[PDB]
Amino acid sequence: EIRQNEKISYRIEGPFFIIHLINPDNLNALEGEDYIYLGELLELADRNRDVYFTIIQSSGRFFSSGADFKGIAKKYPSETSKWVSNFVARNVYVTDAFIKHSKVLICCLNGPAIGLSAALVALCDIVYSINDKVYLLYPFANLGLITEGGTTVSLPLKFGTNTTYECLMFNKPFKYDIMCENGFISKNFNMPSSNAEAFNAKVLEELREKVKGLYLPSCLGMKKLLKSNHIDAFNKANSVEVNESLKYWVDGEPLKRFRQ
Amino acid sequence: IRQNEKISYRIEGPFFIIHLINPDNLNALEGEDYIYLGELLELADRNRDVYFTIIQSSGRFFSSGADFKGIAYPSETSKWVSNFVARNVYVTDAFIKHSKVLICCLNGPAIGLSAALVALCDIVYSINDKVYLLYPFANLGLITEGGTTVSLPLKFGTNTTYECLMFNKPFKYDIMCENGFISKNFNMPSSNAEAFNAKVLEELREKVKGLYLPSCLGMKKLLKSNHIDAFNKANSVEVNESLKYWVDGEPLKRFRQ
Amino acid sequence: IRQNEKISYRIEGPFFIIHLINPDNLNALEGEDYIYLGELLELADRNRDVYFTIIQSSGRFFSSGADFKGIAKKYPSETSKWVSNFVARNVYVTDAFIKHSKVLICCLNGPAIGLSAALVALCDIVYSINDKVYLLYPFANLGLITEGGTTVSLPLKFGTNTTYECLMFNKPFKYDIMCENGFISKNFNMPSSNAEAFNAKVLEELREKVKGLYLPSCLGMKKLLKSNHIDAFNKANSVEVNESLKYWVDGEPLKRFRQ
Amino acid sequence: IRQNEKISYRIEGPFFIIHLINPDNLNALEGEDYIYLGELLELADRNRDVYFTIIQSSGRFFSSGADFKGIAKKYPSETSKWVSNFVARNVYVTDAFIKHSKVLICCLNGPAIGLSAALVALCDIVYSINDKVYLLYPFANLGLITEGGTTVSLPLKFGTNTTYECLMFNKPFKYDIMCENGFISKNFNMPSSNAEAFNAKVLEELREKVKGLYLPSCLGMKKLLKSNHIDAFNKANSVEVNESLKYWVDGEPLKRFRQ
Amino acid sequence: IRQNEKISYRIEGPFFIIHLINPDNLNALEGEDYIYLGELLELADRNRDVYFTIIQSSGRFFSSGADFKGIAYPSETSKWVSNFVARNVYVTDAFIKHSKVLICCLNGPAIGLSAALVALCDIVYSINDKVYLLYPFANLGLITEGGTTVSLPLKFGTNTTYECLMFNKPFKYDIMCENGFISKNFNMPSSNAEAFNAKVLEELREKVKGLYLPSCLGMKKLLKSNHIDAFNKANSVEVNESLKYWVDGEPLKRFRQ
Amino acid sequence: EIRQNEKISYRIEGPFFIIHLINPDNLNALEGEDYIYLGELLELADRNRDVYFTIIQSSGRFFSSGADFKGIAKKYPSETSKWVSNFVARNVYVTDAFIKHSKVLICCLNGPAIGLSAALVALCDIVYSINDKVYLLYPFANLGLITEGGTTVSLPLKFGTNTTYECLMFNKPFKYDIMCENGFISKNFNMPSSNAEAFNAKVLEELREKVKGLYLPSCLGMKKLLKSNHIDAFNKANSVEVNESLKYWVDGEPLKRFRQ
Repeated sequence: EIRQNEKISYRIEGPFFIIHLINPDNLNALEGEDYIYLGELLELADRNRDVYFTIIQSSGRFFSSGADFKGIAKKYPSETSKWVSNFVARNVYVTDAFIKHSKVLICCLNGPAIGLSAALVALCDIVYSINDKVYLLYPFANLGLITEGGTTVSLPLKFGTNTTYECLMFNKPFKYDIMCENGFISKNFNMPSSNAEAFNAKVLEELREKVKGLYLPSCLGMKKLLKSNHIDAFNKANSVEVNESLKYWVDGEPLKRFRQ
Repeated sequence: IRQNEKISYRIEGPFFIIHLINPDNLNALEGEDYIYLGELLELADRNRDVYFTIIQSSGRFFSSGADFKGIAYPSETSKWVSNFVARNVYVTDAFIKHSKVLICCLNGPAIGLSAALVALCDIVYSINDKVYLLYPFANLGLITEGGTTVSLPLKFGTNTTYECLMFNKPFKYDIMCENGFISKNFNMPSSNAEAFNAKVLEELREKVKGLYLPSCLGMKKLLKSNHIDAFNKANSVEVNESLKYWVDGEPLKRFRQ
Repeated sequence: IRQNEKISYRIEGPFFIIHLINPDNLNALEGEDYIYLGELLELADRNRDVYFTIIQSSGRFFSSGADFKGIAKKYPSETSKWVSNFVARNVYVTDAFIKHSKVLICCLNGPAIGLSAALVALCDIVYSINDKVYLLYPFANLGLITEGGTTVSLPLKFGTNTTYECLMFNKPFKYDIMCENGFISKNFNMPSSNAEAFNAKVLEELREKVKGLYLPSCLGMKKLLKSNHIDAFNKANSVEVNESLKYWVDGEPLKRFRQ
Repeated sequence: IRQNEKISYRIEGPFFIIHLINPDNLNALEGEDYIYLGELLELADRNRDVYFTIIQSSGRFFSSGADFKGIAKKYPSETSKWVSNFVARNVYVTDAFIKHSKVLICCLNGPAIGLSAALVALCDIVYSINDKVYLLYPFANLGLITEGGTTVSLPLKFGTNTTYECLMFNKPFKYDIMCENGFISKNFNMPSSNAEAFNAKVLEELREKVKGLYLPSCLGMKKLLKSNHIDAFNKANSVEVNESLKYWVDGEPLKRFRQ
Repeated sequence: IRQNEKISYRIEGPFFIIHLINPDNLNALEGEDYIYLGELLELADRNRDVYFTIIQSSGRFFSSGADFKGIAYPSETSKWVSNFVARNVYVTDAFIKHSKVLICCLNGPAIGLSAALVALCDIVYSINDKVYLLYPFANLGLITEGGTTVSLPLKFGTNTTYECLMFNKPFKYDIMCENGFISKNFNMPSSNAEAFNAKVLEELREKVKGLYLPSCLGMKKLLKSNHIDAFNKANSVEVNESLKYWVDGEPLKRFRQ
Repeated sequence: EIRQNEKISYRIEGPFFIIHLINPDNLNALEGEDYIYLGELLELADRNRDVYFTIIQSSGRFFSSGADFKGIAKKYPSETSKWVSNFVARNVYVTDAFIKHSKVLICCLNGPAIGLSAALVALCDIVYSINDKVYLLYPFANLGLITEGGTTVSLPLKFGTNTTYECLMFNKPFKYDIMCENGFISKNFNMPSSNAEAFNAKVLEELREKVKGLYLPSCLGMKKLLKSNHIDAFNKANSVEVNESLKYWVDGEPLKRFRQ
């Protein structure tokens, strides 16, 4: 059991724990407490012995525009204490929830993902794309921030070092063609951007077919070994990322910038 | 040094050539054939005249993997330690540590542990674009073997590996090419593996001309150090974590049909 | 810093631009030129106004690698000689690239070979003048082994199997292999008769691209990115340089370097 | 920086001295006091005249650890509450110690417990007032797990087997165990009725010891020394803080923290 | 779950107690007894009521190590893969990964692989100051086993380990104490291991009172991560590198006398 | 075969390759080319299949006072190039020779060792002491230098972190009692400091006894595995140590200091 969140729902169908970002009018921008909620959902899926796959789906034309900076603009003895509680807290927690998750984590990329939300996409085990207009953007250089959500590790791992530097240093998207050239996307469904619902249903339909005859505990057993390849690097990066970001918040540059 | 009717070998100058020669059973290998492969690699590795170890096969498959017939002691655990754990840790280690340049001539699909050994090779040449690697662990009620925990993400990427391993889908030729797994496709007919094998060796004889072969080995020694610890770690964990699967009985139940 | 006739530098805003300016000799570099490169990187790294270190070259080659004439040219042993002439300089220049905190951009106006190609592979971003560029690491044909962190950089940036094919058989990492691995961030598709025009267009484009950005974020992100492989590079540097010694002392490279 | 009534600081030459000044409460620290400590370390770290960061305390205890009253005291879930109150502050203060570039010296005027004892174990050098000092990590009796990098620091500085005996059974790392592991560089053998005299004698002795030394060498050496375990500490920090959450959310610690 | 006349076990509250009960042969263990030990640890590890796994022995020795009698297949390599490699990778892994707090009651000397298992325990209590650990690998024509590559430098220091291992010298009680290997010496007579074993359990029952036992396991989970990769790497390398020693024949030649 | 060096001799007796520092009048201070010679001797011992132990012995009352700074005080386009050739070169080479050596490396500590020479002592597998007056001093803080010869790794490994900081930061010796409390010394022979010859002979005498009945290839096989524990850390530290020392040499502080 868990509280309700009006921007994120979940349901369980057979071996699938399905998380749904359901705030398309605001491009599924997420506040700090929504990221914590996501982490709590993962931890709930992780403790459910009937669950073998955790599927993250979204709504409308964006997967997620990233952190809601209306919530950032909105009691603390210092700026450091403020950002330790408001930024360090939620980033380190949600990122860890994704890094350690034992169930097969699948992202249905119905549209672009930005920032911390795009970082979480990059931590999923498998990504399916609605169409060739999807992209990931990590706009840290334009926001006055640094890598978040384990992207220090995930982006070189999944897109290559040089590509990662070009994208991160100059605030350029990891476009669909770059995703495909790195095998980031396992299947493109080539559906119109206006029907994330049909896309989400189609992915689930195919997953139900693909799991037939499989010994699902083998999936988890394999994931347990595969995770060990980079678990340490991800855990190292998580604490360093959140702590090194603090000087950027406390300097004030990100507030000054994402005001406009 | 002992004889094996399913696997031969010969030495031609700096090449130690291993040949899987049981095409009628798609070069399926029993436990003791995997051990023999390990012994052959270890033999090639002690030979100071050998710089390249080339694994070639026969017929339409490179190898269909572990022989299900050979699959079918005071406990179940003891039995599987002797039968599975022993053979897998040994052969996998022989490949991981091999100091000579290890080349696979992929004359057809490779499955399971055999496909794992293909992924541990340094260089892979394909006969044609119909080759594939399949790691059917999820379908067999098993987990990663032969260092695939490390080798598959390394050589195919993490996401691609999950899609293939979680859903028992092949690493097809196109995915091999997109990841540079294959260094040359020879585009030869599958009806003649022998001609493919001869052509690869002909090409290799030409490519080695004028090179300082000790440099090849010196370079490999350093290159190997990139992932040696990860492979060694993966080897002991893979073999020990598979035990619960064998003991549970699920693979045997599935292996019959 | 001293002047070097073969390598210039200048600062344009946040950019520290190194320019190999010996096109007549395909920008082949002697030991002291590599040290000089290391010294420039270290100077760039201490300049708080610099955020990007851009390495550019001249003519039809980026660099043909180590100058063979310099190798042919007061030591009590062969070991002592090569510790001084090879080990010293490789370990220093490689370290300078590995640790550099500024964003390192290579403008590849043509082929790079050997240690120079190793340095290209240690850069963070690479732009190509056209599709005739390649990298060649001819260690097997020279009687040497991996240099300049290629032990780590080549598998990292080109894949393990591709790296073996190329290194074991002295084959180039051609443009298509570079593109298939995302090694080149942009190909400018300009004539190789005007490296200078290429060099200027890269800088024009970079001036455009940095606009609006918080440049300290670039360095903050690089600081974290560097931590992925820093240990592997440092360990590789030490081992490459020392393990190469037996090749030099045996004499095979010198026997080959004049054929 | 803001003033804190429980923690002062000052700079004497190359020394940045932090002083816990709440002896009446055995220098128990609330969440915001740990953050404040982190902030002081970070300030010390940015001061180019500082080479040593000296942490001193007052009275008969170094610190009794986290203030229980503060723990007993606007969140949509228990998880959100503890991410904010525990995870945030532990991950921040631990990181501040782990990364600190200045030589970190603890003047142990008495026992340290819990997170405070974890911070003592992250210091580079520890001096004891007398042989009655101990460190206690009471996590097993509080329903918690390792904090403040003790996952790494305790096996590193006390040995694996000793660490298990102490952590598993809630037993102190006593003075004799500290001495047997070289944890204490000097015991001053002074009365515990005058932490202040102890604190002053340490600083007197340090003024003596730094004379003649090239202080940038100290930091250069620490930079390299830190690289031995930096990855392990950073990875431990992340995991300790997140894995502790289930203990807080289950409620066992709160059930125990008022008995 | 099967019975073993040389090793019993019982569960008392949160303690899973293993008892070596063949004091007449100094608790020498054959290959299948090492496997049984592994199975017992794995059994204790699945038991949610168990927080501590306590290994106790009998008589004057904890264990004299591998049974030389049990020491005395298409090749030598295959034989030693099945007989040595299999058992060693398995038992060593069972100790390395064990999630419960692992306590050894050292009632006397431990030798060889048994001494290696003592070094993998989390906490060690000694009966008296005459206990020692001996790793006689150099004398037997073998190399490190049971993760001692890692455990001995970790727990005794690097230099001390070289002196002992290179020259076949015991890790005596004084060296154990100087390195904090022993958490308590009970100073009881060697003529009564049973009374020592009972006293340790009595003390442990008292020490656990009022503790949150899940914290013990949570802490161990994190602590284990410090060296888990090194131990796993060491396990596969140790077993595979010993093979050449067994195959050469030197250990057998020496084991007879 | 190898050139002669008037300050360092060697001989082979059975399985022992014995290196002898034989310049007691100058406390076995070593110049750059002498450190290279030491490295070459190790590499020679390493290629000799009859050799299983490499024993380093010295002469007089000091094992070695460290680097000869008459040779440092005594053609290059820059200060950097000078020190790359004169310092970086020899340190990286000799340190590597010790780190990778496959034979059991035993140091007979006949007296104090200082600086790079003391670093090499700390890289040996086994150390025997003549008496309780031996010490190791790493005077880098007083010389204006940093850790050398893998001491970044070896000193925390063999003496503990905290002890190492106290000694290195304040230029204090690792005295005999500290060595013993860390099991650094395997045996103290308790002989007068005036007879390093009798000490050196006694160690060899005991080693000849101790090796009897051993399968010597087992010693090397075990060392091969044991080395793998820290080999990467040592190799990482070697390149970083030599490169980070450069700024100290080029700044000039060490020349200014060890002038006096």
